[PDB]
Amino acid sequence: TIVGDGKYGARDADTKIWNGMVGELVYGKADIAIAPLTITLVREEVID
Amino acid sequence: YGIATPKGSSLGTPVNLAVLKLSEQGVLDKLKNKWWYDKGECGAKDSG
Amino acid sequence: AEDLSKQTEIAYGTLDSGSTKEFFRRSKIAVFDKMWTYMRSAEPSVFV
Amino acid sequence: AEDLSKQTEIAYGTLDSGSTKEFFRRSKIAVFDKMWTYMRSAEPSVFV
Repeated sequence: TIVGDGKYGARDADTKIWNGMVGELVYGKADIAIAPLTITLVREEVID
Repeated sequence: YGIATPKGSSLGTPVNLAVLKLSEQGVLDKLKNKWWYDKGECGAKDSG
Repeated sequence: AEDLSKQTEIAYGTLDSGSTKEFFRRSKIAVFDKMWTYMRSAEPSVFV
Repeated sequence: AEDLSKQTEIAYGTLDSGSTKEFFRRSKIAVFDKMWTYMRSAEPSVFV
């Protein structure tokens, strides 16, 4: 499946929501993401 | 190269969150810029 | 990129946002921090 | 001293103690901090 918004996604500053493909792994709309997902700190604490 | 921990130990989550905080702040780079080039007998300026 | 530091007739730039711009801004390396100062005050904009 | 930074076949030094040695150690300037790293690991001693 292709993520709809076309973003890798980062945490919004105010609403604290995730968009994009990490928004599908945290919120459970998909089970795994084999994609160019750059290892950072803000993405380590929400998905492994 | 990875900092190792025994399997299932309590230092699995904070050690992992520490290394990605060090590479974020550039502190791994400033410690790799140093021990390979500060203690370097012939620097790139030196042969230059 | 050491030779991009000492030769400023070639204009180097990054994208308007992303992890690439955010790398040089928080950098404390002698090469990369000087390469962010040149990005900081150069007009026409190197940021695409 | 900018040309003492980029030309390390001339050996520059300070005295063993005093305010002159203590200036480069706490310095956060791109020229002077690199001029303290060259003082830091050069033997025979430039510190007289």
